[PDB]
Amino acid sequence: SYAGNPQDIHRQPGFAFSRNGPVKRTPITHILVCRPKRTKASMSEFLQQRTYSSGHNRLYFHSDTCLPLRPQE
Amino acid sequence: YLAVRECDPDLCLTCGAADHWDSKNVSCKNCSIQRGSKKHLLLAPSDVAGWGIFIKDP
Amino acid sequence: KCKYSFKCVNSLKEDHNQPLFGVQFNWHSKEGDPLVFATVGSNRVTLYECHSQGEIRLLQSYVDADADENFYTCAWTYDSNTSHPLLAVAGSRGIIRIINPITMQCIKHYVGHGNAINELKFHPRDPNLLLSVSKDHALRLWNIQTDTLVAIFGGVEGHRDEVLSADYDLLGEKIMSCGMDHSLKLWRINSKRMMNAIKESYDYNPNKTNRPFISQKIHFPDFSTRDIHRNYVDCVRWLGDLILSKSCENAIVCWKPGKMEDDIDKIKPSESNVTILGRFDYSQCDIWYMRFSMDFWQKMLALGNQVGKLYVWDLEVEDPHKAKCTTLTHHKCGAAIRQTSFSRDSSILIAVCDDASIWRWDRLR
Amino acid sequence: DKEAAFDDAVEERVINEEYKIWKKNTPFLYDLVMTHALEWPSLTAQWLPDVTRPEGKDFSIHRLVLGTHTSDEQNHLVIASVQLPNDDAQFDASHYDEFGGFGSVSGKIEIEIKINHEGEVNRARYMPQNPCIIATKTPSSDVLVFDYTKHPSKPDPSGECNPDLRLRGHQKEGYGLSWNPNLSGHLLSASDDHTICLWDISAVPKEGKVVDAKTIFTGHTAVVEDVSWHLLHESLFGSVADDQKLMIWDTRSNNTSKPSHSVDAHTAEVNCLSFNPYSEFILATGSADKTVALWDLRNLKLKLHSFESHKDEIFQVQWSPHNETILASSGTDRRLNVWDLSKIGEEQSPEDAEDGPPELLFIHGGHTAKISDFSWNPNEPWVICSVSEDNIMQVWQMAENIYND
Ligand SMILES: [Zn+2]
Repeated sequence: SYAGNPQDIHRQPGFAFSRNGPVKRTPITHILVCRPKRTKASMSEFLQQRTYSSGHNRLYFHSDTCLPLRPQE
Repeated sequence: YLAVRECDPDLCLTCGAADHWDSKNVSCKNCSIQRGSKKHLLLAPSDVAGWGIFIKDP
Repeated sequence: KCKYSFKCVNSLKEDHNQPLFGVQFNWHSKEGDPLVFATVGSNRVTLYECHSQGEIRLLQSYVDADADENFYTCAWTYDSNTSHPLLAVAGSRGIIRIINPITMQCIKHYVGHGNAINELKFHPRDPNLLLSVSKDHALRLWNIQTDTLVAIFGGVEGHRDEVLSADYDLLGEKIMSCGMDHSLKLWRINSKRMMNAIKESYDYNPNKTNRPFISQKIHFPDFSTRDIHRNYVDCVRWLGDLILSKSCENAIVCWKPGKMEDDIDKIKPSESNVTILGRFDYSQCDIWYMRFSMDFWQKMLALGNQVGKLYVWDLEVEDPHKAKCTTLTHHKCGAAIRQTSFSRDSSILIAVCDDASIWRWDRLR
Repeated sequence: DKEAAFDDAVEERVINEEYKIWKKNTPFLYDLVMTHALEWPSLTAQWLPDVTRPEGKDFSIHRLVLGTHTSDEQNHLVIASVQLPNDDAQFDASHYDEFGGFGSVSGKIEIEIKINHEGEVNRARYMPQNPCIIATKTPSSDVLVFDYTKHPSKPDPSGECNPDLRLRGHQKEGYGLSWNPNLSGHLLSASDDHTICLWDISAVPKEGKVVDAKTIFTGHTAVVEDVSWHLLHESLFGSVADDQKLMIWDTRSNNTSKPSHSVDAHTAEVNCLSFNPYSEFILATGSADKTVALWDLRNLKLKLHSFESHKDEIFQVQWSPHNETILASSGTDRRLNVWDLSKIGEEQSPEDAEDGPPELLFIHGGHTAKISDFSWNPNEPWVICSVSEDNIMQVWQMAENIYND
């Protein structure tokens, strides 16, 4: 899915992902490739990930309704 | 704590259940729910199913 | 007995061959401009433009088959500063899209409803206010100009169940709302708080303020009733100062809130007695989620039937409606009509079927 | 037009799909995959030389200077701290969670000092000699110099923090900045007003809020986009502008209008310039002609193997200091291409020719928007910090398996 700012996912048509200007977001860090083993070729390979993440990496919502909660809010 | 109870403000006096009513969390840690102070929570689509509550602070 | 006579002129069919729910005319078109009407159904919405001499032509067609989308409502409106007609469609995912046929592109999308939108109406004095009744046990008012939620009608004592449909008063001061909770609860927009909220939304700017727009949750309705409808109510109108709500009892009851002599605008919130005045009766009309639209001049009220028949009513003669009026039948009417629409001038009427097969009629005039 | 908007939408969709494809080739091409999404969008990157590997904690204390490029919400200047798996990487170690080789939980990307800024943060170039001071570029006519030690952390809900050192020498918005590793101080900035300005810095006066420009280099007709010094010799530096000339200017030449090196080196706009300390002669430069060409100081008129791999304007180039014949470039084509010299001008198999020029060795395609900045890590061999306009900071190490035997 979209790998950029989740805020632009629910934006109104004509402005979503339009790249008009900078968009604020929540801090997040991602780690998925720890260290390659640098092993050799194996037939059994032809025949888990456990990624590491931190912070807020999504868009939140208000409690009263389904209005998307901005990071500034 | 043995009786699984809070601290009555009129009985547990020096413990901290009565002093500084209009302030932040008191010294006694067995009075947070009585004061109504809790941690901020958020709402977002859950990574498992539906909505989920994500806490802002550790 | 009536003094009207409509005749079938032309008809067509859609490509997707799926049931069509919402169909409304363009009442906002003045004289000279030929009549143009829209229809919905499945994931592909279609327009139409039928000329005289019994000729119907297709103008435009759209499709939204990217996902498992659906459409129910086809409310018509217009843009004041732009002066092109707009069509409102929503359902399934609950996204409300304002299609602009002139530019052939969507103008805005509205999300926030907990389920599919069931009905849509537009406010008469200000054409930018949309009455959206969502299925998440609530009703909402949308301001199209600012794309903000003006008020969330429902709460502590509001909309225990899903609101199937809602209407407007003749002058746009009082708002009715039927629902699936067998309730005809009503939310006035006449309070000073309603005016304050409307003005604030008119002069609101989401960019300027960091805090979200402070919607007015009207938890307590100004007037509610249960005894009128034994079952759920799916249609409602405002015959002047009376109420013409309709439910699955194959009848549109014409009643008035409170007692007989009390003024409607001075009815106390604690009133708990209602009186029935009129009731228009037909048969074979027991299906759910079907709407009726009366003529602008209020002399004509029409409600589609599931068998295939049509009914017109007289609502201006002395005393409430009586007698039997007349019925309109088409040669190729086999499906279920879910909505009917008149024109601003009482000369053109088009009925939609359960296959997006519009049947346009024409009065002798 | 509507067709143009539809084409842009399709292009964005294809960019997203290509990025999703690229994400899968993380382990087979990289040693580490660390991408952090800064809250305030990043416009620059750097690598602080601080390191600390205590006993019982195999990680190394690595600090990186992030950025802040949102419109206006209490503009800040973020400085964080990161770790490294070290020799004992311990990918699983039957206990990875922190991991068995470094910090993989809690303060992975924790922010140390957040000094409030006034405007936008274009560059975050620090002084390697004295890593305490960090310089910043803003849309205003003045530069900002901060200090993550003296300034308190945990910013209050306020703004317009005084940096106590503002370098006001420019006129319009600036986009260039570079410090001198050889001599402490000596920061130069290339701005949009057809010129590049340099400040003495170094022993700046205490609480020197008002700082004038020590020198201004106005010799390029068109807008400049980068200004980088020479690692081997601190007496000269290169000025690159939209005018088709990757000019190199020698300091103390008593000529602020005519650059010492006036070779055009291109026929289109140029927006990047850098050299290599191990390979002093090697000097990659970026351009709009998509023909970033290596040049030699001894022989600049002759054209060496122009790396025919770019597809747009190039704004940031940098060669790897640790290695000998490794160079790299990045620009508006959101690709970080790493050059190579051993395969330049040599025979290759048809598959190698189909893959591209033999001299081009590595290309990094982990960006969605225009690449803002990229830099190698002085401590780690291959770790590179590259940032884009989508508020994404990427820390990764190019695999050394290709340089085996
Ligand atoms: Zn106690």
